[PDB]
This record gives sequence, C-alpha cells and structure tokens, in this order.
Amino acid sequence: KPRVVWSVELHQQFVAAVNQLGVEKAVPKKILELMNVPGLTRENVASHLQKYRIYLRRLGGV
Amino acid sequence: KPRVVWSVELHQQFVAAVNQLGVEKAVPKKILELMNVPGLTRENVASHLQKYRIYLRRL
Amino acid sequence: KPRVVWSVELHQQFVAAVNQLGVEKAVPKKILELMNVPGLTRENVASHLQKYRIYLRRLGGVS
Amino acid sequence: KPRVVWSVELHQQFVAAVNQLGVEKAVPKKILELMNVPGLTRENVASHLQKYRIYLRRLG
Amino acid sequence: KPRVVWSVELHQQFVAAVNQLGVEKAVPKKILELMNVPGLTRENVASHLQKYRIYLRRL
Amino acid sequence: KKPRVVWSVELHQQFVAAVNQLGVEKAVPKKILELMNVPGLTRENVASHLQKYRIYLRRLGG
DNA sequence: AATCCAGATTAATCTAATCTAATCC
DNA sequence: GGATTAGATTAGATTAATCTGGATT
DNA sequence: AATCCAGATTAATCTAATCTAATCC
DNA sequence: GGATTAGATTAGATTAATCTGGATT
Repeated sequence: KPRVVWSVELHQQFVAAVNQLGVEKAVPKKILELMNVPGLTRENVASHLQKYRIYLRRLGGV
Repeated sequence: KPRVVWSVELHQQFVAAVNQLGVEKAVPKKILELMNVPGLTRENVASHLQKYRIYLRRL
Repeated sequence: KPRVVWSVELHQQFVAAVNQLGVEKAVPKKILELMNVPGLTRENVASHLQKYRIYLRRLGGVS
Repeated sequence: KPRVVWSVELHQQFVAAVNQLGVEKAVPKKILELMNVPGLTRENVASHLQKYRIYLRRLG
Repeated sequence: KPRVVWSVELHQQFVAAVNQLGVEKAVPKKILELMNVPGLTRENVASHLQKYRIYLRRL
Repeated sequence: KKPRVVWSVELHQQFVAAVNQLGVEKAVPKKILELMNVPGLTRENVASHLQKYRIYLRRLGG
C-alpha cells in the first residue's frame, strides 16, 4: 500500500486524460477510466487533480 | 502548449513587481523572483513586459 | 530569513497543547488555537509535531 | 566512526553530478543516483552540498 | 569555472578594499588579499576594477 | 536611434566568408568586421551574430 | 415539484519524505 | 570539514465539507 | 647605473547571459 | 495577446600590450 509517485510518465497520462474531458469537467472516476492504470485509486487522482488545478489556476484560467 | 493567461490576479502581481523595480528598469529575472509563481518563466514575463511597456507608452 | 526557534517555553506550550488534545488527535490547527501564539504558522507546528511524533514513536507513547 | 573523506576524485564526481542537474535545483537523492557510489548516504551528500553552496553563493 | 556575480555584499567588500588601499595602491592582487573571499581570483577583481574605473571616470 | 541590423542573405554570406577565411581562432568580431568592410556595421552587430552562429553550428555538429 | 440522501467530488488540512540551515566536533 | 540536529519545503494522503443524481414523496 | 625577466597590471577586446524588439499564432 | 526568434545590451572573462621590483651584470 505505498505512496503513489507522480512521475512524468504518469502525470503525462493524467494530463492526456484530463484534456480529453476538459480540465473544467474532469472528475477522478472518468480520469481513471481513461488512464487505465491499475492500482491507482480515486483519492490518488483527486489529490493530484487538486494540485494540478491549483497550478493551472495561477498560470491561467482555469 | 499550455499558454499563460494573464488573469486579474496574476497581472496584478506583475504590476506590483514591476512597479517595485521601475517600469523601465525591470528585468524578467527580478520580476520572476518577486512574483514567485510556480511554472512561470522568463519568457512569459518578458513577453508580457513588452506588451505592458507598449501599453504604458500610449499613456 | 526568519526561522522559528523552539525555545523551552514555546515547546512546553506546544506540549501543553498536544496533551490537551491527546497526542493521537492533535493536529496543527487545533494546536495553534490552544497555543495562542502569533507568528507561528501551521507549517511551523507541523514540522515540530512530526519531530515530536518521531521521538515519541520510538518510545511507544504514540501509535 | 568512519568519516567520509571527500577526495579530489569524489568531489569531482559530485561536482559532475551537480552540474548535470543544476546547482540551484540539485538535491541529495538525485546527486546520489547520478554518482552511483555505494558507501555514500544522503546525509554525506547533503553535508557536502551545504558547504558547496556556501562557497558558490559568496561568488554568485 | 562559475562566472562570478558581483553582489551588493561582494562589491561592498571590493569598495572598502579599494578605499582602504587608496587608488592607486589599489591593484588586483592586493585588493584580493584584503577581501579574503574563498575562490575569488585575481582576474575576477582585475576585470571588476576595470569597469569600476570607467564608472568613476563618468562621476 | 540607430536602425537594428537585419542579417540578409547577402550580409550573412559575407560574414560566413569572413569567418571561414579566418578560421575559429581568428574569427573574433573585429577581424570579421574588417574583412566584411560594410559601412555602419559595428563590432556588437557582429559579436551578437557570431554568438547565434556558434550556437547554430554546435547544434549542427552535435 | 420538492425533498432525501448515499455517493461523488472538492476544498481544507494533515503528514511522510525529503531538504537545507544551524550547530556540533 | 563532515556529522548531527533542528526546522523548512514539497508532494501526496486524509479529513471535512459540498454537491448532485436518482429515488422517493 | 643599467638590463633582465617573472609576474604582475591594465586597456582592449571578446563572449555568455540576459535582455528587448520584431514577428508569428 | 502570448509565444518564439532575431538582434541588442551588459557584466564578466580573456587576450595582448605594457610595466616593474628584485636580481643580476
């Protein structure tokens, strides 16, 4: 049960899935449907998505 | 290609930073350090600084 | 560039706060509400709390 | 009781690693994986890197 | 092999060393010994001494 | 004002010939300028262009 | 329509991992 | 100079608070 | 007294870092 | 408006011409 490590690869896959849906609409369940990465949980993604949204809000939009 | 969008909040931080250094004397590295915005680059600040100087010269 | 100094008095107020909450349930925000010390941030307390927990964990006085 | 001695060799290895990441953004964990030296811990590298930053920052 | 950057602090030490020596006794090697800055080279201060002399000439 | 210099095909060609004639040891700004003999062109025009030229070749050479 | 509510998401906050400054030897 | 300790930072986890779609009234 | 010569000094000139303007989306 | 490329500016580095103190002739 170890901590997720958001590598550039995994983050890339997350980014791709979020763009498919729209950063405004993306939710953890539908991000994971697309990512197809087993062992990755909804909370895992939710926490990353919030961190992602904070980052994009400063640089624009979102 | 994630463009920066200069929202009211981020432009305002830029205005405070540039005004602390002086409009004509402000350089991107110093503006970037004062703003302390993760992900923001020299080229972001420099491109926005150029349009800001045009806009200020028309006044 | 200011760094917090956990003086003996400050650390004792922190311990008084943590014992009032229970070291199990204690979290930085509630600790700061009790301590009533301006200038301390939640990050200052969370760093100190983690060192305190590391120490207590070896001696077994915490989960 | 064994202290690490930063021989010229080893320091050069460390400088090479640090230059490969960037002095400002280098951290002990990345330095160690580049250096690939068994025997060296994070703390050995972090102590050396503190002293190294002191020296370089006085010079800019 | 790092370029030197002349900070406010390092430059302050330079001016005090120049002023103490008197321009000129203020030459690089002796300015360097006064500053006693690890890694600062004779050439670092010789180059800075040159631009400073130009700077003083313009008042 | 002074006009910004624009490195046209013809002006760049003359700089390239000068560089190649001198070699890299002697291809410093003042000598490139003497060979090019174009009125109003300055050291800093050449030095600026020389720095971009050297980056451009290091890329080519790898 | 209007309400209930379990589940989902999201903001707020926590905390482990790791870093870096301060201090020690 | 190098080790150790104390406090700061970052990324990811957990908790608390909202939200909403679907069932019910 | 005068010359030699390493080890400097110093002006001239170069060059990397960083900048701003021009131009492209 | 924001990104990218080309040419400009600046600070620091390097080179080249000159100078000098201590030894020597």
